[PDB]
Order: sequence, then C-alpha cells, then structure tokens
Amino acid sequence: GRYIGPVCRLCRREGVKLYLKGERCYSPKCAMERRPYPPGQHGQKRARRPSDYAVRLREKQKLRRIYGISERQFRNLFEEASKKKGVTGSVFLGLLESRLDNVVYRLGFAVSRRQARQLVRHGHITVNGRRVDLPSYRVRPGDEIAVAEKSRNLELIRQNLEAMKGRKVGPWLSLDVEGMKGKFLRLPDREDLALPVNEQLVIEFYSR
Amino acid sequence: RNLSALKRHRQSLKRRLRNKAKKSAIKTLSKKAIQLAQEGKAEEALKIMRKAESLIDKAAKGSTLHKNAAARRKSRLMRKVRQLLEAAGAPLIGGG
Amino acid sequence: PKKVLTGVVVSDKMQKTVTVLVERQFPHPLYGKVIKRSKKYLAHDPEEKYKLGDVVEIIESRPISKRKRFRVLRLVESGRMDLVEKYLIRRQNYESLSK
Amino acid sequence: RKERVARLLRMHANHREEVEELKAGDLGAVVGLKETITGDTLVGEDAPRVILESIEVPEPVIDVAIEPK
Amino acid sequence: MVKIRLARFGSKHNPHYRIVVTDARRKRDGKYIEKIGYYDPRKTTPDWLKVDVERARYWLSVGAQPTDTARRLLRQAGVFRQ
RNA sequence: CCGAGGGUAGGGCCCGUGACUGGGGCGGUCGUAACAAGGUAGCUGUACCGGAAGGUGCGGCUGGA
RNA sequence: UUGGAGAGUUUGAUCCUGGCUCAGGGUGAACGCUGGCGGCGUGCCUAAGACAUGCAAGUCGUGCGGGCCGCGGGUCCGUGGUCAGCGGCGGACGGGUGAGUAACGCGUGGGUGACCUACCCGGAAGAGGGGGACAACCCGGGGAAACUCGGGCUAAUCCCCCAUGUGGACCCGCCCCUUGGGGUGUGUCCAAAGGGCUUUGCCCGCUUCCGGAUGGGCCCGCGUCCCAUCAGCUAGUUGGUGGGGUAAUGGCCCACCAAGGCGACGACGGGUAGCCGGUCUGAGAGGAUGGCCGGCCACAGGGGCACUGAGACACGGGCCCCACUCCUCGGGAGGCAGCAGUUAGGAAUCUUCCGCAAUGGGCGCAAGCCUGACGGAGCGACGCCGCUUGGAGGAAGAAGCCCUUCGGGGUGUAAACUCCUGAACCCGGGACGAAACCCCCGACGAGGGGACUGACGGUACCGGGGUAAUAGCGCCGGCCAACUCCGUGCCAGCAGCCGCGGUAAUACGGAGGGCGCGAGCGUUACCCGGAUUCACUGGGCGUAAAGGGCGUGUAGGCGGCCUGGGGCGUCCCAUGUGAAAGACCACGGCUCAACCGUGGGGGAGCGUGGGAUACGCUCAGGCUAGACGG
Ligand code: SF4
Ligand SMILES: [Mg+2]
Ligand SMILES: [Mg+2]
Ligand SMILES: [Mg+2]
Ligand SMILES: [Mg+2]
Ligand SMILES: [Mg+2]
Ligand SMILES: [Mg+2]
Ligand SMILES: [Mg+2]
Ligand SMILES: [Mg+2]
Ligand SMILES: [Mg+2]
Ligand SMILES: [Mg+2]
Ligand SMILES: [Mg+2]
Ligand SMILES: [Mg+2]
Ligand SMILES: [Mg+2]
Ligand SMILES: [Mg+2]
Ligand SMILES: [Mg+2]
Ligand SMILES: [Mg+2]
Ligand SMILES: [Mg+2]
Ligand SMILES: [Mg+2]
Ligand SMILES: [Mg+2]
Ligand SMILES: [Mg+2]
Ligand SMILES: [Mg+2]
Ligand SMILES: [Mg+2]
Ligand SMILES: [Mg+2]
Ligand SMILES: [Mg+2]
Ligand SMILES: [Mg+2]
Ligand SMILES: [Mg+2]
Ligand SMILES: [Mg+2]
Ligand SMILES: [Mg+2]
Ligand SMILES: [Mg+2]
Ligand SMILES: [Mg+2]
Ligand SMILES: [Mg+2]
Ligand SMILES: [Mg+2]
Ligand SMILES: [Mg+2]
Ligand SMILES: [Mg+2]
Ligand SMILES: [Mg+2]
Ligand SMILES: [Mg+2]
Ligand SMILES: [Mg+2]
Ligand SMILES: [Mg+2]
Ligand SMILES: [Mg+2]
Ligand SMILES: [Mg+2]
Ligand SMILES: [Mg+2]
Ligand SMILES: [Mg+2]
Ligand SMILES: [Mg+2]
Ligand SMILES: [Mg+2]
Ligand SMILES: [Mg+2]
Ligand SMILES: [Mg+2]
Ligand SMILES: [Mg+2]
Ligand SMILES: [Mg+2]
Ligand SMILES: [Mg+2]
Ligand SMILES: [Mg+2]
Ligand SMILES: [Mg+2]
Ligand SMILES: [Mg+2]
Ligand SMILES: [Mg+2]
Ligand SMILES: [Mg+2]
Ligand SMILES: [Mg+2]
Ligand SMILES: [Mg+2]
Ligand SMILES: [Mg+2]
Ligand SMILES: [Mg+2]
Ligand SMILES: [Mg+2]
Ligand SMILES: [Mg+2]
Ligand SMILES: [Mg+2]
Ligand SMILES: [Mg+2]
Ligand SMILES: [Mg+2]
Ligand SMILES: [Mg+2]
Ligand SMILES: [Mg+2]
Ligand SMILES: [Mg+2]
Ligand SMILES: [Mg+2]
Ligand SMILES: [Mg+2]
Ligand SMILES: [Mg+2]
Ligand SMILES: [Mg+2]
Ligand SMILES: [Mg+2]
Ligand SMILES: [Mg+2]
Ligand SMILES: [Mg+2]
Ligand SMILES: [Mg+2]
Ligand SMILES: [Mg+2]
Ligand SMILES: [Mg+2]
Ligand SMILES: [Mg+2]
Ligand SMILES: [Mg+2]
Ligand SMILES: [Mg+2]
Ligand SMILES: [Mg+2]
Ligand SMILES: [Mg+2]
Ligand SMILES: [Mg+2]
Ligand SMILES: [Mg+2]
Ligand SMILES: [Mg+2]
Ligand SMILES: [Mg+2]
Ligand SMILES: [Mg+2]
Ligand SMILES: [Mg+2]
Ligand SMILES: [Mg+2]
Ligand SMILES: [Mg+2]
Ligand SMILES: [Mg+2]
Ligand SMILES: [Mg+2]
Ligand SMILES: [Mg+2]
Ligand SMILES: [Mg+2]
Ligand SMILES: [Mg+2]
Ligand SMILES: [Mg+2]
Ligand SMILES: [Mg+2]
Ligand SMILES: [Mg+2]
Ligand SMILES: [Mg+2]
Ligand SMILES: [Mg+2]
Ligand SMILES: [Mg+2]
Ligand SMILES: [Mg+2]
Ligand SMILES: [Mg+2]
Ligand SMILES: [Mg+2]
Ligand SMILES: [Mg+2]
Repeated sequence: GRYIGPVCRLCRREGVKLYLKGERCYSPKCAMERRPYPPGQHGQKRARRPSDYAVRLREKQKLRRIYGISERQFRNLFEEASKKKGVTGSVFLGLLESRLDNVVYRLGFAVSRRQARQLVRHGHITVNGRRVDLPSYRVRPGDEIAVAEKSRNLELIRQNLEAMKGRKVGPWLSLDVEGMKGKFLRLPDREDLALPVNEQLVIEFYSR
Repeated sequence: RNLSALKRHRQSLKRRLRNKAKKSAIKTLSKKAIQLAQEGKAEEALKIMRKAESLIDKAAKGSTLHKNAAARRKSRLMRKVRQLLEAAGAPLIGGG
Repeated sequence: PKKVLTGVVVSDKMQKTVTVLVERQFPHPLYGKVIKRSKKYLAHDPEEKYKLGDVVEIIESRPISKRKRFRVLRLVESGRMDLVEKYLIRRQNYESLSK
Repeated sequence: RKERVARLLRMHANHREEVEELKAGDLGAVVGLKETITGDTLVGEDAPRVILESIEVPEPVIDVAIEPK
Repeated sequence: MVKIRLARFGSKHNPHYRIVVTDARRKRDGKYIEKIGYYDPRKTTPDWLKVDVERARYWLSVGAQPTDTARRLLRQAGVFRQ
C-alpha cells in the first residue's frame, strides 16, 4: 500500500514544502522551516548539478508524492490522460484531482490526504448517500460528497468542519457546511490549481 | 465394459445383410436384363428390365439406395437395354 | 460471377483442350511498383476451333478433367504469335539455366 | 513445502483399505505427497511449524571406491 | 433444428444472456445465426429484455423452435399476442 | 484384382560417432618480414625454392620515390 | 495530422564509418529473497510418453412381446415398480489435442445448369387388403473368465408381396430455357404404421411429393514460411472416347486412343509450421506471434478398412495387422489428446471437489431421466484490479547506531508519548441469480392466475458490537535517481557494455546513509523497440564493407513530341460482403477498478453496377529533336 513512512523527508528531498502533514505544515515546527535541505548525511553537502532525467525525475516524484499514491496507479491514471482528448498534462491533474480521497482534503473534511484516505477507507464518507470506502473513486461532476450521517457525531469531522465555515473551496467545489455535505461541480482548469509542479516536465518524463 | 452401442452394432449387421441382399438381386437382374438386350430377345429383356426397374426403386424406399442412386441405375439400365436392341429392333412389350 | 479471363493459346497439342496463358498486373504490396505475373489455364475446346495465337476469353466452368476448370468463351483476337514467341523464347531459354 | 494429501490407506494382511482419517497415535500411509522424504515432519496447514526431534546416529563403517570406467 | 435460446455472456455471477438464433448443435456460446436481443436475468438496468419482435416472428415462422425459457422472455415481451 | 504391412535386393539425402590428421581461434623458443627510403620502396597475380617470417623470376599497381 | 528523445565503448585528441552493449513494452512463464486480504482471469509450453481407480451418453411402457416383487378380490384379470430384449431417436452434437499438414488446409471473394440436408416450419395427396422372419423365455453342450453355441415357440411403429398414384422416379419425343434448369405426352417403375386419452373427435406418430429453414459436399481467382551449396520434374503423368463409382463435377477408379502436363513469376526436392478473427510491439510502415475465447481444418496409441446411417470411414462403434501392457493354455483383455487423478520426463503447470439450482444438448405427450457440456467451489502473487499494515499532535531534536575539523552533523516527528479512527475477528439478520416447464379459467391456442424448485450458501451484502494491526526487494562508478566509514590489497570478488580490485576502492564485503519500487522486488529465457544496423516509409559502394577484368546480347525492367478509339491499371459514387468477442468513442452494472453489459463509428480487402480520362497500358494514324543510314 501507500508510502506510509517518515514524510517530512519527502519534502526535504523535494526542496518544496508539500503540505502533507496538514495541521503542522504551517507551524514553525515543520521540518522544512528548520532544515530545508535534503534528508540524510549528505544534505549540507553543496548540492551538485542535476541531469535532465533527474530534473524530470524529481519533478515527477514531486507531483506524485503530493497526491500520496502508488506509482502503479499514478502511471495508469497518466496513461488514461494521454489517450484522452486534448491536453494531457491538464487532464492528468484533472483525473489526479477527480479522485476521491483528495477531494475530501480539498473540502477540508480532513486535515491531510492521509487522514483523508483513512476517513474514506473507514466508511466515514459517502458519495450520494451511498457509502463509499474506495480511495480511488473517480468523482464525476454532479456528485454529493456527504459525510456518513452515522459518522456525524464524531470529534474529528467536527473539529475540521468547524474550521471550515467560510474559507474558500476552490472554484469547482461547494461545501454546504453544517449539514456536512459538499459538491463536485467542475473538473479543474489548469489555472484552477497551483501546485509546485511543472505539468510538462512530467509528460517529458514518461516520453523516454 | 458397457453399452447399447453394441445393440446398435447388433442391429447394423441385421441391416447390412438386407441392403446387401437386395443390392445383389438388382445387379443380378440388371445385368441379366442387359444381357438379354445384347441378343434380344426383345420381349424377355423388358420383362426382366421391368423386374429390375422395380426392384431398384423398391430398394430406394429404405436406407439401401439413395433416390438419386436408383435414379442413376435405371437411367443406365434403360439406355443400355434400348441401345442394344437398336441392333435388331422389335420392341414389344413395353418399358420404353 | 463465373470468373472470365483473357489470354493467349500457347498449346493446342492436346485433344479438345488448349493452353491459355493469362497475364495479370497488380502493385507490389511493399514496393508499390506495378508488376506482371501469369498463369497457364487448361481450357476446354469441345469443337477444337482454337489455335496458336488466338487471344480468347475463357470462363470459370464446372470440372471437365483434373486441371481443366475453364472453357473458352469467345474468340477475341487472332494470330498473336508474337506473344507465342514471348513465351516460347522464355521457355526455350531454360536449357541454359542448368548445371 | 506445501503438499496435498489426497487419500489415506491402511495396509492389512491381504488388501489395502481406504480410510477418511488417521488420528493421533496411529500409523498408515498417505497417498498424494511429492516431496516428502523419511524423517521429515509434517504439519496441518494452519499449525505451529514445529520440526520433530530428527533422529540421528551411526556413521558408516565400511568404505569402498567406485571407478566410472 | 434451428433454434432460439439464451447464449450466455457476461462473467462469473454476472449472467448476461443474449437470447439468440443458432443451429441446435452449436456450442451454447458459439457462432449464432442472428442476435435478436438481450436479457439480464439479474435485472440490473431498466433494459433486462428487448426482443426484436419484428425478427423473432420471422424465425418462428420458418421453423425455429425455442427454449422453454426462451419463449418465457419472448412471451414476456409478447411475440405471441393475437 | 487392389490392399496395412512383412520380406529380399540396390540406390539418395541427413544426423551422430572414429585410430589418426589438417589448419583455425584463445591464454616460452628462433630470427626481423611490415610500419620512417624500415635499412633490398611496398604491395601484387603467378611461379620455383626456403626452419620460419619470407627470397627470387616475370608482369602489374602507387596506396612509393 | 494526439505521433517519433537517446546513451556507453575504436584516438593523445577529432571527425566519419561500424559493430557490440544498455534503459522500454510484452509472457501460458520459470528461478531467487519476501509475502496480509479480496475480485476477475488464468494454470503440462516437455513425452501426440505410458497409465491404477471412479466418472464423462443415453432415453422412450404413449411402437411390442416377455422373467421376478408386489396391491383391490375370483391358479384368474387389472395395474406400477423392475431386468433385460426386440424397436425408435440420439450416440457424427457437445468435450480433448496440434501430431500430420506448405495443402483449395486456411483466409477472402465467388461458382454449383454438378449436389445432399434427420429433426424443425409452411403447403398438396394418402393411410385398402393379405402375408412373414429373429431375440426374450422354455430345452440342452463348453469355459477358471471373456462369456458362446445348436435346437424349439413368440409381438410390434421390425420384415415382404398386391392395390390405391395426389405426386415422384427413368427411357424416348416434343415446348421453353442454355452445361444435367422448368413443362408435357405414351410405356414402365415405386408409397405407408400404428399407439393414446376425457372417444362420431382431438393429441403424438407413419407414407409419397413441393417450398422454406439451417447445415453441408464438390469446383474456381487471389493471399499464405526458410534453402537454388534442391534445377530440372512428371506414366494415372497431361488430354481424349467409353464405362465404374458417388448425393454430385473430376485421372476419383478402369480399358483404349493421343503425346502430353509442370518449371528461374522457382517446378521437383529438402527443412520448419495447423490457419484465421486476433495478440504483442511499433510514431507509422513494419517486425513478431497464434496459449486462454470464437471460426475452419486435422488427429483419437501406430496403420488399413468398411459397415450402420440423413450424416462417420465413427475419440469412450466394428473388423484386421503392428508395438506395448495386463489377466489366470482352447483364448481373452486394454487404448484418459473427455473430468479429476497416477507415473515419467521437465526450470515448470491444480481438486481423484459440489450441483444439475441456472444456460444449452439428447430422448419422451408429460411428469421426468441422462449430461465431468456447463453453473460453481478448492489450490497457485501466474497475470491484471481493488484494499490493509494506520490517521492527528508530538524536541532546535532521547537512547543506540553512522559520520566528525571533536565544535558538530545525520537517521528524525522517525521513535517513545497524547488522542481520533477501527483490517481482522464476535453477534444479529441474509440474498439477486427463478419463472417457465407443469396444475386451474380459456380452446391443450391469445391473455389471465396459481404452485413447486438455489450447488455456490448462511457466501456476498446489510445492521450492531470491535483489537493499532505483515514489509519486503532491487539498486546508489558512467549509462542512471542515490555517498560516506571500515575491512581487503590483481586476493576475495563484481561485470549488461566501458571496465573496477596491485594499502588511502563512491566499482569487492559489511555498515550508516541515500534512490526506486512496494505484496512485491529482482533474475534467467524469449518477442518487438531503440536498430535509419536489410533502409517501402527510410541507407549505401574513389580511399571506410561494397562497380561485375571488358564487351556482345537472351528474358526482363524502363522508354521522345502530336491526334484519335478502348478504359486494363489508376481515380470517384453507389451496393453486397467485411460473424461474434477484441481494439476504439459514448453511456451503463458490480461501492471503485480489473471484469462486464448496451449503443455508436467504421476502414482496408474482395464481389456487382454507374462514372471520369490526366498519367501508365493497349490499339489506330502523324511527327523528327532520340537512334540507325546515305
Ligand atoms: S510539515 Fe513541513 S516538513 Fe512535514 S510535510 Fe508538512 S511541509 Fe513538509
Ligand atoms: Mg460504529
Ligand atoms: Mg514510453
Ligand atoms: Mg449372382
Ligand atoms: Mg448406405
Ligand atoms: Mg431413399
Ligand atoms: Mg473429361
Ligand atoms: Mg505393396
Ligand atoms: Mg513394402
Ligand atoms: Mg505382416
Ligand atoms: Mg561420416
Ligand atoms: Mg625489417
Ligand atoms: Mg624493405
Ligand atoms: Mg623486403
Ligand atoms: Mg615503404
Ligand atoms: Mg612475387
Ligand atoms: Mg634449416
Ligand atoms: Mg631465393
Ligand atoms: Mg617486379
Ligand atoms: Mg605511403
Ligand atoms: Mg530511445
Ligand atoms: Mg575502450
Ligand atoms: Mg584504429
Ligand atoms: Mg582510451
Ligand atoms: Mg555506436
Ligand atoms: Mg519508445
Ligand atoms: Mg517465487
Ligand atoms: Mg468467489
Ligand atoms: Mg481463482
Ligand atoms: Mg501437450
Ligand atoms: Mg507458446
Ligand atoms: Mg481403468
Ligand atoms: Mg426396457
Ligand atoms: Mg444415430
Ligand atoms: Mg499441427
Ligand atoms: Mg515441402
Ligand atoms: Mg491453394
Ligand atoms: Mg478460397
Ligand atoms: Mg438417423
Ligand atoms: Mg402376429
Ligand atoms: Mg405398388
Ligand atoms: Mg488407364
Ligand atoms: Mg464421363
Ligand atoms: Mg456421370
Ligand atoms: Mg490421379
Ligand atoms: Mg471420364
Ligand atoms: Mg501411346
Ligand atoms: Mg506464377
Ligand atoms: Mg518433418
Ligand atoms: Mg507440427
Ligand atoms: Mg523506427
Ligand atoms: Mg481456438
Ligand atoms: Mg491417423
Ligand atoms: Mg486410428
Ligand atoms: Mg497417448
Ligand atoms: Mg486402431
Ligand atoms: Mg462414437
Ligand atoms: Mg474407429
Ligand atoms: Mg475421422
Ligand atoms: Mg477415451
Ligand atoms: Mg487428465
Ligand atoms: Mg522429475
Ligand atoms: Mg495434475
Ligand atoms: Mg481447472
Ligand atoms: Mg441441467
Ligand atoms: Mg433443462
Ligand atoms: Mg458429477
Ligand atoms: Mg491474489
Ligand atoms: Mg496490486
Ligand atoms: Mg543542537
Ligand atoms: Mg541521536
Ligand atoms: Mg546528537
Ligand atoms: Mg507519525
Ligand atoms: Mg474504541
Ligand atoms: Mg433466488
Ligand atoms: Mg381446458
Ligand atoms: Mg453470520
Ligand atoms: Mg461494519
Ligand atoms: Mg504504532
Ligand atoms: Mg533497480
Ligand atoms: Mg532507470
Ligand atoms: Mg548519478
Ligand atoms: Mg579517519
Ligand atoms: Mg584474503
Ligand atoms: Mg554488488
Ligand atoms: Mg578503502
Ligand atoms: Mg588506487
Ligand atoms: Mg560499496
Ligand atoms: Mg555499480
Ligand atoms: Mg533486440
Ligand atoms: Mg526496423
Ligand atoms: Mg544486425
Ligand atoms: Mg530505400
Ligand atoms: Mg550505412
Ligand atoms: Mg584497403
Ligand atoms: Mg571498371
Ligand atoms: Mg571473371
Ligand atoms: Mg528487350
Ligand atoms: Mg510514352
Ligand atoms: Mg513497355
Ligand atoms: Mg476500371
Ligand atoms: Mg467484428
Ligand atoms: Mg459506474
Ligand atoms: Mg458492441
Ligand atoms: Mg505510331
């Protein structure tokens, strides 16, 4: 299954705060603040000039590690993209983002995708009032991303729902708070989202 | 160590005997009838030819001769009997 | 339809049968270029009327013998002994492709 | 190594009797096995993978050389 | 004789027939003469039967006989109504 | 009559194997043919000779002077 | 216009040529180390070696007669079990395998005026009379078995004759039509079988003939591997006349006449191979492949053969030869390339399972019986797909370990620790797959209504409760993402190519660290790719590999300017074919996906008809710039 190990190190290698830890990421106690060099015995060693493969390799793990996902599943999504109409990179982020477990995080139901994935695998979420635990459920335009209403009386949805009364879910989402629901209205535009990811470097990688 | 297969085999032998039996007589008769046409013996030919003719179609009734078979047999018995008699005619009685 | 084909009589030295050589053309499936190829058909002449030179049409017909499966349809042209040489001079040439 | 135990036989004076089980403290012959050799412990699949006490004793006493002509 | 019967497709525990016309002595799921409409015995979607009743008549006329449960879904959508 | 095949006899192709022998490849002994005009320009087809490289005759080539 | 990346290694250095090598995708895989759950798939590639044992094809008492067991009562009749037997239909389907086959076997498009098709469905006619055989059972030999023999009685939808002739068949003739297609006239020739119930009629049956349907057989064009260090082949050979054979054309077979037939466009011969839909790879063109599934073929230990039949030269039918094996003196027995299983070979390949509940096949009127087809279950990371080993907080940062200029650095928010969730498990409920066949009203029809039936399965899923709960493998000189310390000292070893190891090795071994993948990671084998390195797309030959020593000429390929006819190539439109699964786009079912369902879009390619005429082709006239001549 998923990456599961020490997760700061991901960010320290990648030279970019990926906001994996969620609640802690903004603290001065994150690792990227105190030491933003790569993990392990050799980070404070004056880094060396990176090859093109490297550059696209690092760029790729970057995108991948963000959504916290198996290189298997990642590549297969990606393949779906190329064959699908029009702009590959965009449709990639699209399908990357049209996946459930990450939705739940976009809608702040949970702190991080990790925490989100748990929530989703646990039956604590439902699309359309049908209970759905598979973190790879590609959500399609029109879906009602409920919280399980028998999961409602639960300290942690509350806490996170509570810090979500009037922040802004991106242009494609619609958190009716209080009632625990929300909605998937639009597959993202490229501009719709900024991640520290050159959408193109990744296409150039899988071209080798 | 089983069957009604052997029952089938059992039967076929009984059947075989009969197909073979009728089949013989046809040839025997056709040949005989034909024979007479080479000497003719106009009357006697046809008489046998008749009997040949008949024993033919009769056998086509069952699994012995296909219709198209009996059809061929007569078709050739006939041509042969008429043509021989063409050498010294006198066709009487009837079968042509 | 009964395939009709057109060709020259190259052998009539048979008895109620004539050999009809048939060219066809088509493009090479890999190299585009048009190429000729050919085939000798044993052809039924029940009234022996066809002879050397006689470019004719023959038609797909029911079997008459082993390897006769066409009968001549209609005399189309006459005396093309240039084509007849064009085929003897090739045949003949064979006597020096041996060892 | 895993191994299928097809049939179980008791050997009598005159005939071979098939039997559907063989309890503890008893002897019989199992048909089906493929890799098992003598002095090899055998356990049901979902059980402690214990190895029975082996056996062990005498070293060979006489030695003879063989020449592959 | 020529027949109308259910030619299974789909997958394991997902029956998905395809009531069909084919020579009696084919494999169940082998080369058929004509497809005259499906059938989903599990009832998983609004269309768990659509006999081409235009076609399904033509056959019955010229010979074709049918399963004691071919006709079941042939009657069910009435190829028999007077 | 034909006929599985059996048998007699003589052939063709293939494969394996064989005392011994021929060179070929891979990992000390003799000389110094080639690379500098390489110490006789080199190479060449052929031919005869020579432990060996090679030498020599005749002709050719320059990719030599 | 949804499609195309390159690197390393020849020198002191360079450019070019050129080979080698690597990254990628794929698999019926196998091997190592490791391994938790589940879904769909999938699983003897080898010895088409040999097989123990069970099972895999039967059904009908509504075709007929019988031997035994009964049950209401007067050795009787009745009826239903029951074992055969005669008799029907099936057993030619379905299931297995790829040996043989380089072939009309297959693919694709056609031909049959050269043909067949049980059951099924339409339509027309008929079902009169008389006769007769064999099993069963009774009698009696032989055998230790297989099991057989001879004599004697017996039924029928079994067997034959006569009549009926709607009609069919054949000879001759004639009308049409053109290969044997349809009509007609005379002669001749041919049909049948009964059972059933509620009995002045319905139900299943049988006969001849016509048409349909589906299934076939045979024939033809075109496509289908390697060697020319295989170059010539051929006597049933090629053609003919007559005849046999068949459902039917044919040298299919036979007798005779003729002297032919085939071959560098590759005959003959040798090798290898079942083909296709498809699959994999590829930018494409192309290369490679044909296991699972669907279509055709071929085979049933090795051969040959025919019988019965609508259909077979018949996988679990028959005969005969051969090899092998088993049984206990005349002989008998066997054929898992059906399902499981065994044995052997092998790197390697599963349960002697469950059920006929579903779908489909056989038989019967029906109830029903039979089905190792099939529906499911088990085993296997073999493949793909989903899922878990947790989530939030948690130090200027514990211990141990690695490094160090000795100050510090790293593993590392990682751990401990707080808390939130709650895989497994525990209880409770619990399926869809199954509505027909049949019974009832109607009319045994249309419509209506009622009943029985679930292997998987107490499984999926639902509902309640509910424990922090497996991680491993490859790499870290360059290609190529990832670096230090010790050990070692051309040793031990690494290695795909360069090359690394001779005391300070980022290249061996261990450690800490790191990179990549993660129930997997690697390795070997092989296919396509990079290989534009067989070059059609898309290469080359002065010196790199590569111009024939030079002519003359055969076939072949190619071919100037003008006008015209044809329209073969070529272009265009129509139409048929191009099965299903697949692939592609859309939607939809399983919570998702894999898997799967429904619809859409079709193309090459070939048939058929119409059209165009520039280029090429052919034919017909003219030219003189090429060429030859004076
Ligand atoms: S906390 Fe800082 S270090 Fe840890 S993940 Fe969030 S961003 Fe990276
Ligand atoms: Mg709860
Ligand atoms: Mg790629
Ligand atoms: Mg006699
Ligand atoms: Mg017969
Ligand atoms: Mg008949
Ligand atoms: Mg002839
Ligand atoms: Mg002989
Ligand atoms: Mg012989
Ligand atoms: Mg013999
Ligand atoms: Mg030899
Ligand atoms: Mg020297
Ligand atoms: Mg010199
Ligand atoms: Mg010299
Ligand atoms: Mg020199
Ligand atoms: Mg010399
Ligand atoms: Mg000497
Ligand atoms: Mg000398
Ligand atoms: Mg000289
Ligand atoms: Mg020089
Ligand atoms: Mg590349
Ligand atoms: Mg080198
Ligand atoms: Mg050099
Ligand atoms: Mg060097
Ligand atoms: Mg190179
Ligand atoms: Mg590529
Ligand atoms: Mg393994
Ligand atoms: Mg299951
Ligand atoms: Mg399975
Ligand atoms: Mg096999
Ligand atoms: Mg294979
Ligand atoms: Mg046995
Ligand atoms: Mg009986
Ligand atoms: Mg039969
Ligand atoms: Mg084969
Ligand atoms: Mg051959
Ligand atoms: Mg062919
Ligand atoms: Mg063909
Ligand atoms: Mg029959
Ligand atoms: Mg009687
Ligand atoms: Mg009569
Ligand atoms: Mg002859
Ligand atoms: Mg003839
Ligand atoms: Mg004939
Ligand atoms: Mg012949
Ligand atoms: Mg003939
Ligand atoms: Mg002669
Ligand atoms: Mg040719
Ligand atoms: Mg061979
Ligand atoms: Mg083969
Ligand atoms: Mg290419
Ligand atoms: Mg197949
Ligand atoms: Mg055979
Ligand atoms: Mg055989
Ligand atoms: Mg065998
Ligand atoms: Mg045999
Ligand atoms: Mg059989
Ligand atoms: Mg047989
Ligand atoms: Mg056969
Ligand atoms: Mg068998
Ligand atoms: Mg088996
Ligand atoms: Mg072994
Ligand atoms: Mg096995
Ligand atoms: Mg299996
Ligand atoms: Mg059943
Ligand atoms: Mg049934
Ligand atoms: Mg069974
Ligand atoms: Mg699994
Ligand atoms: Mg997986
Ligand atoms: Mg400090
Ligand atoms: Mg520490
Ligand atoms: Mg410290
Ligand atoms: Mg943590
Ligand atoms: Mg709790
Ligand atoms: Mg049910
Ligand atoms: Mg009634
Ligand atoms: Mg329960
Ligand atoms: Mg629950
Ligand atoms: Mg823990
Ligand atoms: Mg690796
Ligand atoms: Mg790599
Ligand atoms: Mg590097
Ligand atoms: Mg030191
Ligand atoms: Mg040492
Ligand atoms: Mg190593
Ligand atoms: Mg060192
Ligand atoms: Mg050194
Ligand atoms: Mg090292
Ligand atoms: Mg290395
Ligand atoms: Mg290659
Ligand atoms: Mg290529
Ligand atoms: Mg090459
Ligand atoms: Mg080229
Ligand atoms: Mg080149
Ligand atoms: Mg040179
Ligand atoms: Mg020259
Ligand atoms: Mg020469
Ligand atoms: Mg010329
Ligand atoms: Mg011209
Ligand atoms: Mg020309
Ligand atoms: Mg045209
Ligand atoms: Mg298709
Ligand atoms: Mg869906
Ligand atoms: Mg479709
Ligand atoms: Mg002219």
